Amino acid sequence: AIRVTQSDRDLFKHLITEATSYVSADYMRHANERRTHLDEALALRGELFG
Amino acid sequence: LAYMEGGALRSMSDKALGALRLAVADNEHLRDALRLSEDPKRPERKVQFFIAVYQHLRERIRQDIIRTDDPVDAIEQMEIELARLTEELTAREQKLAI
Amino acid sequence: IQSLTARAPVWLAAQDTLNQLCEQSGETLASSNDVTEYMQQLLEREREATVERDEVAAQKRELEKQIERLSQPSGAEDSRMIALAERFGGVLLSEIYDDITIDDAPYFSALYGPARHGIVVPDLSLVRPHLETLEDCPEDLYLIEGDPQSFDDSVFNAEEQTNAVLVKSSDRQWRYSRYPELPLFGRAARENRLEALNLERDALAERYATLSFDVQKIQRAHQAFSQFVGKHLSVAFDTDPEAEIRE
Amino acid sequence: VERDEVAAQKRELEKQIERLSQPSGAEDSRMIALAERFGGVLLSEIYDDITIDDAPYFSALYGPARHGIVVPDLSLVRPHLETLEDCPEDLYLIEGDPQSFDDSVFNAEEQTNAVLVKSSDRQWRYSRYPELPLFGRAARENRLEALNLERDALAERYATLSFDVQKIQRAHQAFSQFVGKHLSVAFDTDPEAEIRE
Repeated sequence: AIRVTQSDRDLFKHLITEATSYVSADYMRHANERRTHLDEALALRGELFG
Repeated sequence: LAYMEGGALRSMSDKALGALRLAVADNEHLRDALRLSEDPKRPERKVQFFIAVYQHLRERIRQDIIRTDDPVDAIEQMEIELARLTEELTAREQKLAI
Repeated sequence: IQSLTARAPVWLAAQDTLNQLCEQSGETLASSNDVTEYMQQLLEREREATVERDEVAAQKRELEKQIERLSQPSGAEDSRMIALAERFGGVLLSEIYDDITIDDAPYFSALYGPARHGIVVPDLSLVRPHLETLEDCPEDLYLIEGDPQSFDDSVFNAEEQTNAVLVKSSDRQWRYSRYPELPLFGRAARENRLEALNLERDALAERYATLSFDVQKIQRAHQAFSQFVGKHLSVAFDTDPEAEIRE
Repeated sequence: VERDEVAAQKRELEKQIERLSQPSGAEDSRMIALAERFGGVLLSEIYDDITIDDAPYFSALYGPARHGIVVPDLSLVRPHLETLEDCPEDLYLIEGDPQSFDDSVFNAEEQTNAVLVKSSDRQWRYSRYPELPLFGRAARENRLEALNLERDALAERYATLSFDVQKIQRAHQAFSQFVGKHLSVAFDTDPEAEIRE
């Protein structure tokens, strides 16, 4: 039993970690890109109007 | 992660993908999804890959001994099982027979 | 803004770990002192669950020992008795009465009393030289003389009474035995009773499994909180930087 | 955890000592009632004062019959026998003078650390020397005191562990307060130099 459960735990713990990091990092990078786009739009808008 | 520059984020993403390629080598469904995920112009594909991974894990939980549907929560139960089984392994030594 | 920005990521990591930790528990934490008092409640639950675990363990040990006494070969004080049975030209009495029915089993068990598990040896003088060597034996060994193959009822001054038996063991000595239930002799249905005991012990094993699992859960919860405070208090429960940066 | 462990063992010892109900080492009161119901006396009560040196020998000699009533008549029991239901499942009775109890009929022969008794026709019984014999009790106060010594050792160990835990908790509270009120400035440099600049 200890052998089987050891294998299952190792598989779960490694695969879940890699999937989570790979997905979440890209998700946050998109969030930051959108923030940068909004900041650029507002800055250029402001100085253009003024 | 909100307080980091994009270069570090990309470094982590790339190294994670490097690990994933090896982890997912044998499976085909997950391999197809991961393949589809790497075009930057279609973000939802990555979350779809994540959903595929979670569903695939949920089928393998073996609920005979476990009940949580979320795998991340199932890790703690595997840890508890390891501790308990290692404790049961200790000794009895009442050995005497014909 | 620079100070707040440098401080922010640490506070955010700490908050994520804290939220995960308290959500994992039933109670919600709000301060250092609160976390400490929760530590104490966790210790109390440890030391209660452990007591129930140990008590059930004691019952399980008793059950296995009881089952084991009824096992083999003809359930008896088997540790030494089998060797003691062959080292003399004799046969174990309980083995001679292996086949007796359930109706006569209580009668015979009352009749033979402590001597149920003695050995039959037809001379009892051939043991006299061997006897001095017996340093490894039950504290009270019983020997009977008769034909092991067709052993006649040992001459007892026996007398049947209502649900009991009277016997004169010696001049100026009498023994009075009340009919027991589920006796030694008749080791055909005594397997029936050990079957009942197996059914009983299954439940104890199951319950003990659950209790041990619970104790391990509590111990790991304490480990998690200790790890947390080791890595976390420097910024725990501080004010949110997102708000102040926005301001 | 350790102080709880010691408390559990001390409970076990206290339970064992409590099991020495009366006078020092429990004796079944039901047997006293039975000895009252028939003219006679409990055998252990007759030999409760014999020397500790010979006590194991006597206990080996009597075997299961150690707990029994000395009834010199045996005529009172037989009519009352079918009336006995609360009695111990294996009741033992012996005939002799309770006041001056002559040696019971045993064809007893003494072996190295053991006794051999020809109980009946075609029956011998063999027994080895035990400890804590039922006879020669003399209250066996020395065993009660040995158990008391063990119990007091456990109590002392428990006391030390409780004291230690109290110390540790006090240190913990001190640190909690410190990080509650000085952590923000802990390990920083002296501001006087900067003020001078």
